[PDB]
Amino acid sequence: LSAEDKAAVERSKMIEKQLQKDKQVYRATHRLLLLGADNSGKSTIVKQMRIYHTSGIFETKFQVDKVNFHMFDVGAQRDERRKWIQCFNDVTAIIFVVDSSDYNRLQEALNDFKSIWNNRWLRTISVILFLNKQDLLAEKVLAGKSKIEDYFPEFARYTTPEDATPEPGEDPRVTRAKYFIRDEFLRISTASGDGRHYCYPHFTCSVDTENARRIFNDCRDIIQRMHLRQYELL
Amino acid sequence: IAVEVFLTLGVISLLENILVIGAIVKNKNLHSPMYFFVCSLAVADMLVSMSSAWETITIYLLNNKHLVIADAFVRHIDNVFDSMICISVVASMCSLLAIAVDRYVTIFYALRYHHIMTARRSGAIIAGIWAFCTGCGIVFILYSESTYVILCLISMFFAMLFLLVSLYIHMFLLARTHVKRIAALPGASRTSMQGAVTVTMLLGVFTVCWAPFFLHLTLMLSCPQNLYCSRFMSHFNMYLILIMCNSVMDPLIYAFRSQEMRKTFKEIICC
Amino acid sequence: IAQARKLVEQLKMEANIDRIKVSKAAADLMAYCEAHAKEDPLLTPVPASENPFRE
Amino acid sequence: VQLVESGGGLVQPGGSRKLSCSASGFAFSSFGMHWVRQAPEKGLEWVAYISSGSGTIYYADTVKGRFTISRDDPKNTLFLQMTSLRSEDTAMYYCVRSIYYYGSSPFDFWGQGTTLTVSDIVMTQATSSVPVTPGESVSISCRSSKSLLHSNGNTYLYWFLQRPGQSPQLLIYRMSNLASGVPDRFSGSGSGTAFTLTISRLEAEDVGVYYCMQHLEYPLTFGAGTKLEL
Amino acid sequence: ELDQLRQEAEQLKNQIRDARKACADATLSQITNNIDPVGRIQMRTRRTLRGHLAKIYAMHWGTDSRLLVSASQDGKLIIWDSYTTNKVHAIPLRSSWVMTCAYAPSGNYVACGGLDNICSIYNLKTREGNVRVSRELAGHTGYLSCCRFLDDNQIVTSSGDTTCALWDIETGQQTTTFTGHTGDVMSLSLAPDTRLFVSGACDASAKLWDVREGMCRQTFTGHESDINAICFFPNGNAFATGSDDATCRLFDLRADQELMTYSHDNIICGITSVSFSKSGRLLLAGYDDFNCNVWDALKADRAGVLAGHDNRVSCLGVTDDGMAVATGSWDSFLKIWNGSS
Repeated sequence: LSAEDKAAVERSKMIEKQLQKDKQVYRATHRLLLLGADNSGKSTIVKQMRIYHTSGIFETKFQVDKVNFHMFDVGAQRDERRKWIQCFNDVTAIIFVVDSSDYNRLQEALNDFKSIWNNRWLRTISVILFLNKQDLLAEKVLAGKSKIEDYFPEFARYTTPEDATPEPGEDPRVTRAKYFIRDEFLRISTASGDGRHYCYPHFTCSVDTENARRIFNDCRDIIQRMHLRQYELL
Repeated sequence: IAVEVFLTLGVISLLENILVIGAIVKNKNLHSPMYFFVCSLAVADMLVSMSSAWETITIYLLNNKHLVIADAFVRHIDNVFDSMICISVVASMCSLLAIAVDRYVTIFYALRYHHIMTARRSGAIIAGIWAFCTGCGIVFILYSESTYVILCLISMFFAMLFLLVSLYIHMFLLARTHVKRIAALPGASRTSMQGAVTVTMLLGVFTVCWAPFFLHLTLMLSCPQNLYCSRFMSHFNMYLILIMCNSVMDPLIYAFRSQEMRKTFKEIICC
Repeated sequence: IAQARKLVEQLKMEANIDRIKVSKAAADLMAYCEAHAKEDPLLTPVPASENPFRE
Repeated sequence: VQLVESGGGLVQPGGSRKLSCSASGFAFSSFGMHWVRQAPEKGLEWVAYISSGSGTIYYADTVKGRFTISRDDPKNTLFLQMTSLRSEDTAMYYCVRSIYYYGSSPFDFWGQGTTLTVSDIVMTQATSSVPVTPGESVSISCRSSKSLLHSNGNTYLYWFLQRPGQSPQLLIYRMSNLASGVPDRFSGSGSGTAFTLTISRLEAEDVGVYYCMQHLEYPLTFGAGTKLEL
Repeated sequence: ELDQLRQEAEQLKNQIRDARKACADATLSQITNNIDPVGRIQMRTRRTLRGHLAKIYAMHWGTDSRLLVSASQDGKLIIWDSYTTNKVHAIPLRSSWVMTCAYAPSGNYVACGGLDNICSIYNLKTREGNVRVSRELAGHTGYLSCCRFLDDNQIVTSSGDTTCALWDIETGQQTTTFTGHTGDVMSLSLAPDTRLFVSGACDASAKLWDVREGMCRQTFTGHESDINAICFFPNGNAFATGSDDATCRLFDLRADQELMTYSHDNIICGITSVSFSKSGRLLLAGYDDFNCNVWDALKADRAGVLAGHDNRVSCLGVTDDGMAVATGSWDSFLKIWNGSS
């Protein structure tokens, strides 16, 4: 009631006006979290997207068709992902990147993906896989020297699924391995997954320019399925 | 038909709607435009309930011990208590259309939703539709008994039913495509039946509850001298009870369907 | 490796410290409370006139 | 933190002028702005006030009609539009910033002010002049009409010292709180209707005229002034 | 040899544990059973602080017991006037994923830090009017989890790296660094004499540090999972822990044992924020089941449930005066609670 009621009103409600101006920006940008191993493209992919749109988080922002995305690459952190993954719930999706060239460094990649998928704080967060370094796999398994069945004996009696999509001018004797490493992750995902979040595999190799479009479509699908489960139709 | 049904299921509607507003204004996670539209539907549902009740209510009241009232204002009472039906039916149908359109915008404009619908625009649209309903009722009273104020209502219901069914069929089709995509996922340890049942229990309930009244109106406009038409006319009271049954049924399928809405219901009931 | 010896000295500082009997420490820790239980607003609410949040 | 004025000069009566304040060195858009004038030998007198965001604007009851205030945040400049100058508007107009939040110091910075020549609470300062020498202590009195002590706990009495050839400079805001760059010699006190300012040890930079302001309402009146001499 | 070295280590650990259990005749329960249990304390929200866009992870009262500062995922610090729910300052951060905040005892500075391994010092009493960053502390390697000013020129930080450091804002160096943990150090609390502090480090083990000397003076191991919160008793000779195993425990810097285990079969999710009352008689603990269960320090029970939030509570602090208590949760609302009589 005093003349110092400017603090009571004409300062706090200006601050509130600024805050509600910022709220529109906040609830209009989709946050994405990027995870992966050291011997993958998780550094190459983020910088390639950045090109054409002891520190900690390496912020990265881009937009596709007037929709803003904030991708957070996490940098210099310890080996454990335990207690700082809690902060990343309520993001739109988690972008997990796997190297496909290596096979020695693949079993623990599946183990890490299983750990992420079954995390208690990410049961509603859909994951987007980028089975990167696939050009190396193509040029490598052609000159056959390391056998996949050595590390994965189940690869022996494996058959390429009928719903395959081989690229034009591609040896069919790489596609069985491609979809094998893909559906290993897929079967890890489907088990203990009650439809609240799904897995969206993709095949990028090194420099696929259409990664932003893939993330855009996948985020649209995630939001649509979340609503269609809320709008009980799915 | 008798009146104890009007009292019983009417009070059921009162209880359900007081419950839904109480739970919607008590929880903070439920301040989205969709829930504001749901609350507007519940308010219009109160108005439908009272409008439908206090016609036979007044009829019996003037025909029982509670007859102590001047007959001079009986005309004004009739005016108010047949204008508010015209207000509230349009209000409820516009609200149902509002939830349908909001769901459609969320589904097919998923990544652009928050640049399109906000709380401010939700409130603005609610105020606009209520003002439009008030204007429609004023036209209904001031320009009553004409062949136009009764033609521009049937042609309105028959459009807001077609648009409703179109919106929900489109949603169901998209849901089927998504489910079929999910099914092809390797190691799938998934029913279009669930979506079909939801679409049915929405659209069929709406049409079965509303269409008899407006088809009664169509037969009144068209064939006031035919035996079958007159027999159809003779059922006004149990058409009104079906309208009130729709009024009761709406919160069971719209508000009660959500999960956190039911959690807020459980929290409220333990108080 | 040889770094594990460094833990030994830290453990022996951990050991050679003086320790007070738990009953005496408990008595002191509880005695700190009732010596301030008459000035603790949460423990004993004050009259609303003194309360500066609703008055 | 620097405010410099312009737009002053001789005025033929019946004309109009456009005084301006040009801020620099602080977040002008977060500061409220006042105007205070001063007759060539009288005390100060409040002129107008405009808040941050231009939401609130007051004026002095004397000239509430002719004058009009206005600010413009992007250029960090403050304007005062005034028309049909009366005979008594010959004064030394000052520009004062003031930010209001919990713990802030309103009226903390005073501009150099501009000049011009044209051809209900009150405070009374009991003393007009006090002889003094450096070294001892001085208590300057100032009484009011209403009780400045508000319910919330504040008091809204201010204490500005203006040196013989300088602008006013805040010493103690809200009757007890000392400013930033002021030595801790100064101290304020009083009853709640009659107040006093205390100085422990005088120096060569404490002479001038002392003024007491109330800020309880909007017309921030002034006392006549106490002038100290050596 | 390595095996023999591990041997002596093991026997030193045995000499720790047997010496610890030697002086353990009684428990707080035995000495407090005769003491009058406190009644069912009943707080109530007396005002709500809307304004944060997203989740809240930290809050900290000022020394005036009236101002407030809180941190949020949107990347803003807001300074409230808790008496009138006014907003004093709104400080936008460089990094959105802040995880802690602190308010300087003099009231001139605030600090905040998060997943970025930087501690930022902000100046509130700037002569120019606004709020500006005054220092950046970039010596850490893991994510930053708590900050506590010692004075206007000394701050202490605890990072996801198994390390706690002592800084000086004037220079920005790392005057003293504290090592010995093996997991992510989560919480931190200064003793009410500015000479020691404690830290729980995601390995069920807490430690007592010496801000002057530098070495870990004392170490406690009584939990079984990540330790999420820690706070000194007002005495300065005790501290309470809150861990993911849904159990709180009270230690003592001169007893080397846990005293009370704050367990309840109904409670199943882990603690996330712990704070005491001025008298040290009311131990308040935030939780993850959306309530702020209030426990009695001495009698080891539940004398109050401060359940008024919609999402998980994350921060919990009391005033230095002791007249109120604030709770922040993942619902973006910050509620000051107080009693009534």
